[PDB]
Amino acid sequence: MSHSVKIYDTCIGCTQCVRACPLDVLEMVPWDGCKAAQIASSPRTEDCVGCKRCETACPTDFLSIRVYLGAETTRSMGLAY
Amino acid sequence: MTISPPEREAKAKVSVDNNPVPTSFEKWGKPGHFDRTLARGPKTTTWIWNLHANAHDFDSQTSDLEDVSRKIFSAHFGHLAVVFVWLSGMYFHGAKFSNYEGWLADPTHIKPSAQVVWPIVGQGILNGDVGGGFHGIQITSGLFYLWRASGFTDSYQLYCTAIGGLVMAALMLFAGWFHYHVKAPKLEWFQNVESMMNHHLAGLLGLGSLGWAGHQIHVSMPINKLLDAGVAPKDIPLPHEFILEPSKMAELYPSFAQGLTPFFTLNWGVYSDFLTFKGGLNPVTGGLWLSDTAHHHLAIAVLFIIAGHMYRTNWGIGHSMKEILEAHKGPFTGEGHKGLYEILTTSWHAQLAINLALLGSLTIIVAQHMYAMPPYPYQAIDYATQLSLFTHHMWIGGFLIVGAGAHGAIFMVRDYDPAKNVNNLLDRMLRHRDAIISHLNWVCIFLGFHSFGLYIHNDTMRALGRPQDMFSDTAIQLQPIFAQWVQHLHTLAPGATAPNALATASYAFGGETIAVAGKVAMMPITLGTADFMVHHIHAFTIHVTALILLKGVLYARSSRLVPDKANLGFRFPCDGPGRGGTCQVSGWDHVFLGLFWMYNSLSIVIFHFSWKMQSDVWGTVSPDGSVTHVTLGNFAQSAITINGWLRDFLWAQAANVINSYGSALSAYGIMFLAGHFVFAFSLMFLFSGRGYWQELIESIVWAHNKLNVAPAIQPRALSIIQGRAVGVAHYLLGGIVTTWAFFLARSLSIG
Amino acid sequence: FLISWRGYWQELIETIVWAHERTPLANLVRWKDKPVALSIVQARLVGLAHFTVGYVLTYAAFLIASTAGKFG
Amino acid sequence: MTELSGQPPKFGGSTGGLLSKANREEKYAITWTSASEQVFEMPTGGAAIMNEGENLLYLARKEQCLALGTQLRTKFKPKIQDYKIYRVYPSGEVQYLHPADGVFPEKVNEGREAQGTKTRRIGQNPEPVTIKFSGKAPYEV
Amino acid sequence: FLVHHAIALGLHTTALILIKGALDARGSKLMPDKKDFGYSFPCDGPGRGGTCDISAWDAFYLAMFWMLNTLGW
Amino acid sequence: ADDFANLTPCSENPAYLAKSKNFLNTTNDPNSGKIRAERYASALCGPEGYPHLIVDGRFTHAGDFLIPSILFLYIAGWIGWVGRSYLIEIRESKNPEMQEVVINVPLAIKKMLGGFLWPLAAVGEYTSGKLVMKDSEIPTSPR
Amino acid sequence: ALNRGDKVRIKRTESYWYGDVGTVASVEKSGILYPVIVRFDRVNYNGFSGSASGVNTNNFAENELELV
Amino acid sequence: ALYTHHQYIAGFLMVGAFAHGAIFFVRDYDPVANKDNVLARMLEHKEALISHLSWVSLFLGFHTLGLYVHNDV
Ligand code: CLA
Ligand code: CLA
Ligand code: CLA
Ligand code: CLA
Ligand code: CLA
Ligand code: CLA
Ligand SMILES: CCCCCCCCCCCCCCCC(=O)OC[C@H](COP(=O)(O)OC[C@@H](O)CO)OC(=O)CCCCCCCCCCCCCCC
Ligand SMILES: CC1=C(/C=C/C(C)=C/C=C/C(C)=C/C=C/C=C(C)/C=C/C=C(C)/C=C/C2=C(C)CCCC2(C)C)C(C)(C)CCC1
Ligand code: SF4
Ligand code: SF4
Ligand code: SF4
Ligand SMILES: [Cl-]
Repeated sequence: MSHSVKIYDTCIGCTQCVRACPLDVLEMVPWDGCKAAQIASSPRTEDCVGCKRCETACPTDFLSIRVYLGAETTRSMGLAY
Repeated sequence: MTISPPEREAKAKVSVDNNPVPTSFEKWGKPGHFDRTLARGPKTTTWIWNLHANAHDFDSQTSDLEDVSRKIFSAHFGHLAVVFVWLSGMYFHGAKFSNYEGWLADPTHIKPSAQVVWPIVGQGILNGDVGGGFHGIQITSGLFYLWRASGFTDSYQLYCTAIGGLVMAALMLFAGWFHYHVKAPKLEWFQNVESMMNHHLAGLLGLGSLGWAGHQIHVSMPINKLLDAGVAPKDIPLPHEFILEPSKMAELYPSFAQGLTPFFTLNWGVYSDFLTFKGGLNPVTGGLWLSDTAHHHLAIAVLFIIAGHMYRTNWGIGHSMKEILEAHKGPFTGEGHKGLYEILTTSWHAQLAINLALLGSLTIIVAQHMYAMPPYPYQAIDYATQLSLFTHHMWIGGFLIVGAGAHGAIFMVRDYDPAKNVNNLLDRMLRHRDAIISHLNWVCIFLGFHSFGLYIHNDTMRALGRPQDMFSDTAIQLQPIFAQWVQHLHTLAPGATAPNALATASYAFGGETIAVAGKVAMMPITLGTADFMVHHIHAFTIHVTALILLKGVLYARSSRLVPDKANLGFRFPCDGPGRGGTCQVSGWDHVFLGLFWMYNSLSIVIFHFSWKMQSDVWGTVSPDGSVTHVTLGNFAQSAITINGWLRDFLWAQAANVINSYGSALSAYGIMFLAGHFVFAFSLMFLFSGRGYWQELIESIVWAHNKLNVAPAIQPRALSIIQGRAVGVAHYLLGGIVTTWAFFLARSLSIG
Repeated sequence: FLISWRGYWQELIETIVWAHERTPLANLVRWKDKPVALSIVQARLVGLAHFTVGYVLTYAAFLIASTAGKFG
Repeated sequence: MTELSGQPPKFGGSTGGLLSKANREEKYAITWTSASEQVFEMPTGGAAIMNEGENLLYLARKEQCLALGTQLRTKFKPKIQDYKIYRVYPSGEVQYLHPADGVFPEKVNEGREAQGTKTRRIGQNPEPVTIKFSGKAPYEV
Repeated sequence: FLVHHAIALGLHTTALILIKGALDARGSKLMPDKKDFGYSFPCDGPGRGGTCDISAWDAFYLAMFWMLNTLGW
Repeated sequence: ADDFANLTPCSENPAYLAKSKNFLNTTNDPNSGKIRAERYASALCGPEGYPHLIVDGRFTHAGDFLIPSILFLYIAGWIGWVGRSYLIEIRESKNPEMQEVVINVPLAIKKMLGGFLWPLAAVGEYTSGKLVMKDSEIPTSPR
Repeated sequence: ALNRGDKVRIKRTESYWYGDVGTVASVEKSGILYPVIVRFDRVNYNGFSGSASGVNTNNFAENELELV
Repeated sequence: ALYTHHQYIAGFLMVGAFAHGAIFFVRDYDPVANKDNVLARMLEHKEALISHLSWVSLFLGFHTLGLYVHNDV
């Protein structure tokens, strides 16, 4: 199920999305496309709820991290019951 | 270094800073200075709206609790200045633009009027003939009645009151300036809650009613006794002539012959000439007895002055509020009130929530008390004045209550410390808020089904031609048995459980039908199945408003959906479309929904009041005594169905507002249409969303770019929270203005 | 549905879910589908559906009844 | 993963805690070492007391554990950056979740494989008509 | 005359909503990739200023009110 | 010869006369109703006696919509032109936004005064390039 | 070929400033995908709802700019 | 009843027509094959269309409401 979280090559490696994410969906991995030498990654999208905090945080001209809401699970619906 | 007085510490708990904030006009020319985010510069039009949204948010402006307290103190001064200007304008318009003396000479055959419209573009039709050749707008504030009760006779006295009100406003304004800029009290000064409370109970409330009892005994009561006997206002001596001639006071009240000796020697009984306890209403004017009110204010002065001693300040005797709080803790509540004294002395929003709740409740109490115990002369004759004051105090109370919920939520977000609240009342309520809110939800559903559901059942039964299956006094009766029993107990109180009371506290509980002039002042108000149903509707709507607002407060920190909501703030749109969508989780949004539901509740309350008073109370009495009510006692059979409320209440009584054109009440029909318009207008903001409007602004901005007229402050659609604020503000304004026009036109047209 | 948006209802439904899971006798029964608040788009659509049904039925009853009682 | 240790925080109980899901579906655990007995905000409402030494707490959701973790690492005098978050299944199986490779994700780390990476801008996604009657959206290709 | 201009206002505003929705359904500046999100979706979150009722489906939903208003008139 | 046969001049309508002999005073002048009964008599009324206006374009009713149209369009052109020139001038003052919220009263009054020649300045900016900007030099959204 | 203070028009279709012009602030060293840092007078939409302003800087590749 | 019936049906049909035009643009529109034709040229100047629809709606609304309110007062 889960949502989809894509990271595009306009990433500047500021990591603000990872710090904003309240469910630990994102990581920083080494890259060579930007000065910061790091790119955001979404290795745990099965826990992603889709609150869009990462997108709120992204500074690049139109987001370099994009959350497309998809199939809804109890983890993705933020359910505690 | 402005004007520096000596000291004035009086060896007290006073502690001020001599001159913390200097006076200057430069920050006037820099709009947005109080917020760091706005002092930079407006790049989008959002900056503009924010400039108004955070003006009084002193917490987000500075972190010094002392500076916030000083700001609040000086703003209180400025607010009292505004209210003094308003009241002085009221007295000035009564002095130089009202028919108060002509009304005083013949109150029955004239209508209270102030404010003369200037004859232009045809608006001169609004100067309707109120009596004695006077043409103007009829006022429903009831200022003339308060003035006759006070003992006013000449316009020059009202003009002196207006001049004094302007001077008092200047005093409050200067005091605010002086106490924020020059001598600014330290934080330690505001935290003397025992001192403040002793003073407010003793000096503010007690001495106030003491001085007003003095004025009523010396000025109000004798002038009103001479007016009720018909001595005419031109022949009654000035108020001071009773102080200069104690024989004139003894001739009206022989008790004044014995002097102050009955007071000092506890011989109070001889004071029966002006300190009375009759209970009912004045036969000549329909208001309360001014001697009863003087004795009342006297006893209230006594009680409040005495109460102003419980708390401890500098002299050892008294009470420590922290001690009384910490003492109260039981087996169900862990540590009870341990920590409440600390939050009620360092958090402004806590005091504000408590005070807003109690003040709104008190204003509702004031409406419900002033309608049935009319305290002013000739008030009950004027059904417009009565209805207007009732609905006004209702709305004020409801708004204050919604604000109370708001600031409870704000406290929870901003000033809540879990270390200072461990296993106390607040902690345990947060620990079982799920239980609380789920049960309140169930009670709300039970009330909706068992109040409005009764109306739906009755509509369906009557439509099917099955009146015997309806809920009504003539079928399946739902008698308000307990309220009827309490009414009966009230009726039997004088002479029995109230020996020294001559009459009942309020004739709405039962008894004779007190009637002044051709109209009925007050008579018993029977209660039946329709009253049962309306009262349980009231219960339902009040419980739903409480559910919304209490849920807003209890979950402002967190929920199972949003566990870190406290970090998001009191006021924020959402936390994303994720988790299924999290729109309106903030405390602010709960206030936003509670606004609509309080509007719903109070609309029903005032509709109930208007219809019940027009059906079973107000009317014309005959020389034989026959009572023909305004709408012929139609409440019992019509107010039990929704179609009855739509036809016999709304549709029927709307006939005056719609036919008001070409007459003095035409502005009421105009404002009727205007309120409908603004209500409809609000639905655009409430039903839509910011994204569409911003995208449309994109094309409009492109058209501006095409002709090079694009503004540097980029147009941005209203923020989500602002969209809702605009929506709710216009919804409330439109609906309330509609019913304001409806009520005023209907009540002024029925004579 | 149009005015009041979704998160407030999801929190209320969570209180109701807790109320059910802790009420004995009712605890014998459990939902096959987890109760949740209506989605955002679903809310818009359901609110519009009520708006339109009420719109059409109100005006139809008015038109028909007025023209029939008056007979043109 | 193995067994989890730690003392439950001093707490009298709330209505906001675990429900039937915890036993029927899944649960989450957060462990942390504290320097003293200190009060902290319970993500399910109320104030609790963490103990000196090890503390294990069971919560209903991963986001609740992560909110508690941010509170631990941001609101305490000596900051607590020691908390570990696990997913607990009713079979007794425990799954280590956070922080993944022993290092917080905000900072880069070697041995991490990029996922969700797209070697183009947003504006370089294909047109939906070019992919209709597949099952994919322009971000999935 | 007056009701015919009310009718013209209603037709034009309903057409404006529907046409703005259709022409911005592929993308705008708030959502330059909106075609990747389909005709109907909840929103784009509270970021970038806030994006309530961003989809073209929302434009349909808003236009329905104006159609009903026009037909009322 | 027989145009607008469903209307008759207000001086010939009996309903208009019966209503105008009771016209209400508009200001403090007690002859404003008579002034109305005099002035409105020249236009076309109808069965109800209320004057009807003809925006058809014929000059016999040039005062019904043509003259007011000219007046309004002049005033609105003045307003928009002076506001636009104020905006353009301010744009190159290093901080245009602050001067948009805090008005530059000297420049503002100066631009307002020079607004009586706004159609001439409009034509002059059209013939140059100050009025209309080129599309490829304007921001647009994706298609 | 782009130097500091060059006025360049934006050619990125999804860019907020497509069709708008910005000044070049710096050109980062080679090896980077989008080196040209551009500052704009007009802020974009960046920010949480209710925020005062937004971002006025972004990185681009040279072929995504047009020299003015 | 028949007039009201058919007019309401017409309103629903019109709204649905524009809604499915939007759905076309979202799901089926091809820019390369429709390149430079009238269909694509409608998107090319979409800001002009939307802005002039806004202007005609504002024109009509302002002035029809103004005449109505003048007559009412
Ligand atoms: C010549 C008089 C004067 C001068 C120049 C100043 C100067 C200043 N005051 Mg001060 N003050 C004054 C009178 C004055 N005050 C009075 C009479 C009061 C009592 C209410 C106060 C109480 C006070 C407080 C509590 C605070 C200030 C603050 C400030 C500074 C912020 C600038 C500002 O106010 O923004 C511009 C303000 C305006 C343009 C005012 C517009 C009108 C407002 C919006 C509502 C008017 C209500 C009115 C005051 C009530 C009575 C009116 C009634 C009679 C009709 C500033 C340097 C603030 C500060 O410290 O800055 C951080 C602050 O917190 N003053
Ligand atoms: C008996 C002493 C006394 C009295 C009369 C008051 C009265 C008042 N206080 Mg105060 N207070 C006191 C002691 C007193 N306080 C002490 C000791 C403290 C320290 C703990 C405080 C700290 C405190 C705070 C923090 C605040 C108040 C505020 C207020 C006002 C709010 C109530 C109101 O609006 O009602 C109606 C208002 C009026 C009727 C105004 C007329 C009263 C005038 C201004 C004073 C009376 C004149 C003087 C006594 C002489 C006249 C009487 C004499 C001729 C017989 C009010 C006028 C609030 C405020 O600032 O309001 C602006 C506020 O924020 N008080
Ligand atoms: C269920 C308990 C309860 C209830 C029913 C109330 C209800 C009420 N309180 Mg109270 N309060 C409580 C608990 C409660 N309080 C406790 C435990 C404390 C001890 C901390 C206080 C101390 C407190 C004070 C000091 C005052 C009140 C006042 C009031 C009345 C305000 C009416 C109003 O707003 O009109 C208009 C408002 C006024 C006429 C006066 C306003 C006084 C200021 C503006 C508010 C208090 C300022 C605050 C103490 C500042 C310090 C807090 C922090 C910054 C350190 C109201 C009926 C006020 C009052 O007048 O009492 C009669 C007031 O003076 N409360
Ligand atoms: C003693 C009462 C009291 C006190 C002092 C406060 C104090 C405060 N409130 Mg509160 N509140 C109150 C009553 C009170 N409120 C009531 C009665 C309600 C219910 C409506 C609320 C609900 C509430 C909310 C929802 C919020 C606050 C907020 C705030 C803070 C910001 C002030 C502000 O709004 O900025 C400046 C004030 C304005 C911009 C008001 C102008 C807009 C008004 C509503 C238009 C009304 C129009 C008019 C009445 C009628 C129409 C006429 C028109 C055509 C001219 C501030 C510390 C805000 C906050 O952030 O808290 C920290 C906020 O979110 N309050
Ligand atoms: C007429 C309009 C309307 C109606 C009927 C409702 C209905 C309801 N609202 Mg609501 N609301 C409205 C307008 C309305 N709202 C608007 C405009 C807003 C925006 C401000 C809100 C926002 C709002 C909030 C924030 C909340 C509510 C709440 C509630 C519920 C209260 C509980 C209750 O009354 O028990 C049930 C009553 C009913 C269901 C009414 C209908 C009952 C009929 C008479 C019986 C029907 C018989 C049978 C079932 C028919 C079946 C047909 C068959 C073919 C199957 C209730 C279901 C509160 C709540 O949830 O309380 C628990 C709450 O929190 N409303
Ligand atoms: C009676 C309710 C109402 C009103 C007045 C409006 C008004 C408007 N809508 Mg709207 N709408 C409504 C309900 C309403 N809507 C509802 C319920 C929905 C569904 C949610 C929508 C959804 C909607 C959409 C999606 C769109 C509109 C559009 C428009 C604008 C069309 C242009 C026009 O009418 O000409 C001119 C405008 C008017 C006549 C209205 C302004 C009237 C005021 C009184 C003029 C005078 C200004 C006033 C004096 C300001 C001073 C305030 C001060 C006194 C406090 C217009 C401003 C379209 C648009 O934006 O047009 C470009 C558009 O896209 N509406
Ligand atoms: C007609 C009235 C119908 C209500 C009668 C049944 C009461 C319902 C709840 C029973 C317990 C509450 C009464 C004891 C009051 C009481 O305080 O009991 C005692 C106990 C706490 O008392 P303590 O021993 O802690 O006292 C020390 C205090 O200082 C605590 O700070 O309360 C509780 O156990 C918590 C539950 C109370 C919350 C229950 C309220 C539920 C809302 C119901 C509303 C009914 C409407 C009433 C009309 C006005
Ligand atoms: C007058 C007259 C006449 C004439 C007529 C005419 C000529 C007309 C026409 C008319 C017309 C001409 C009309 C129209 C209408 C239109 C419309 C109604 C539209 C539309 C569209 C839509 C709705 C949609 C679209 C779309 C989109 C959105 C995108 C994609 C594509 C499509 C298409 C899908 C005659 C001589 C004969 C006779 C006498 C009279
Ligand atoms: S949408 Fe929310 S949960 Fe998903 S990756 Fe972004 S911040 Fe994390
Ligand atoms: S916020 Fe955006 S630019 Fe920054 S690291 Fe995350 S994806 Fe990259
Ligand atoms: S629709 Fe608006 S309020 Fe709702 S989640 Fe989306 S952005 Fe937030
Ligand atoms: Cl009925």
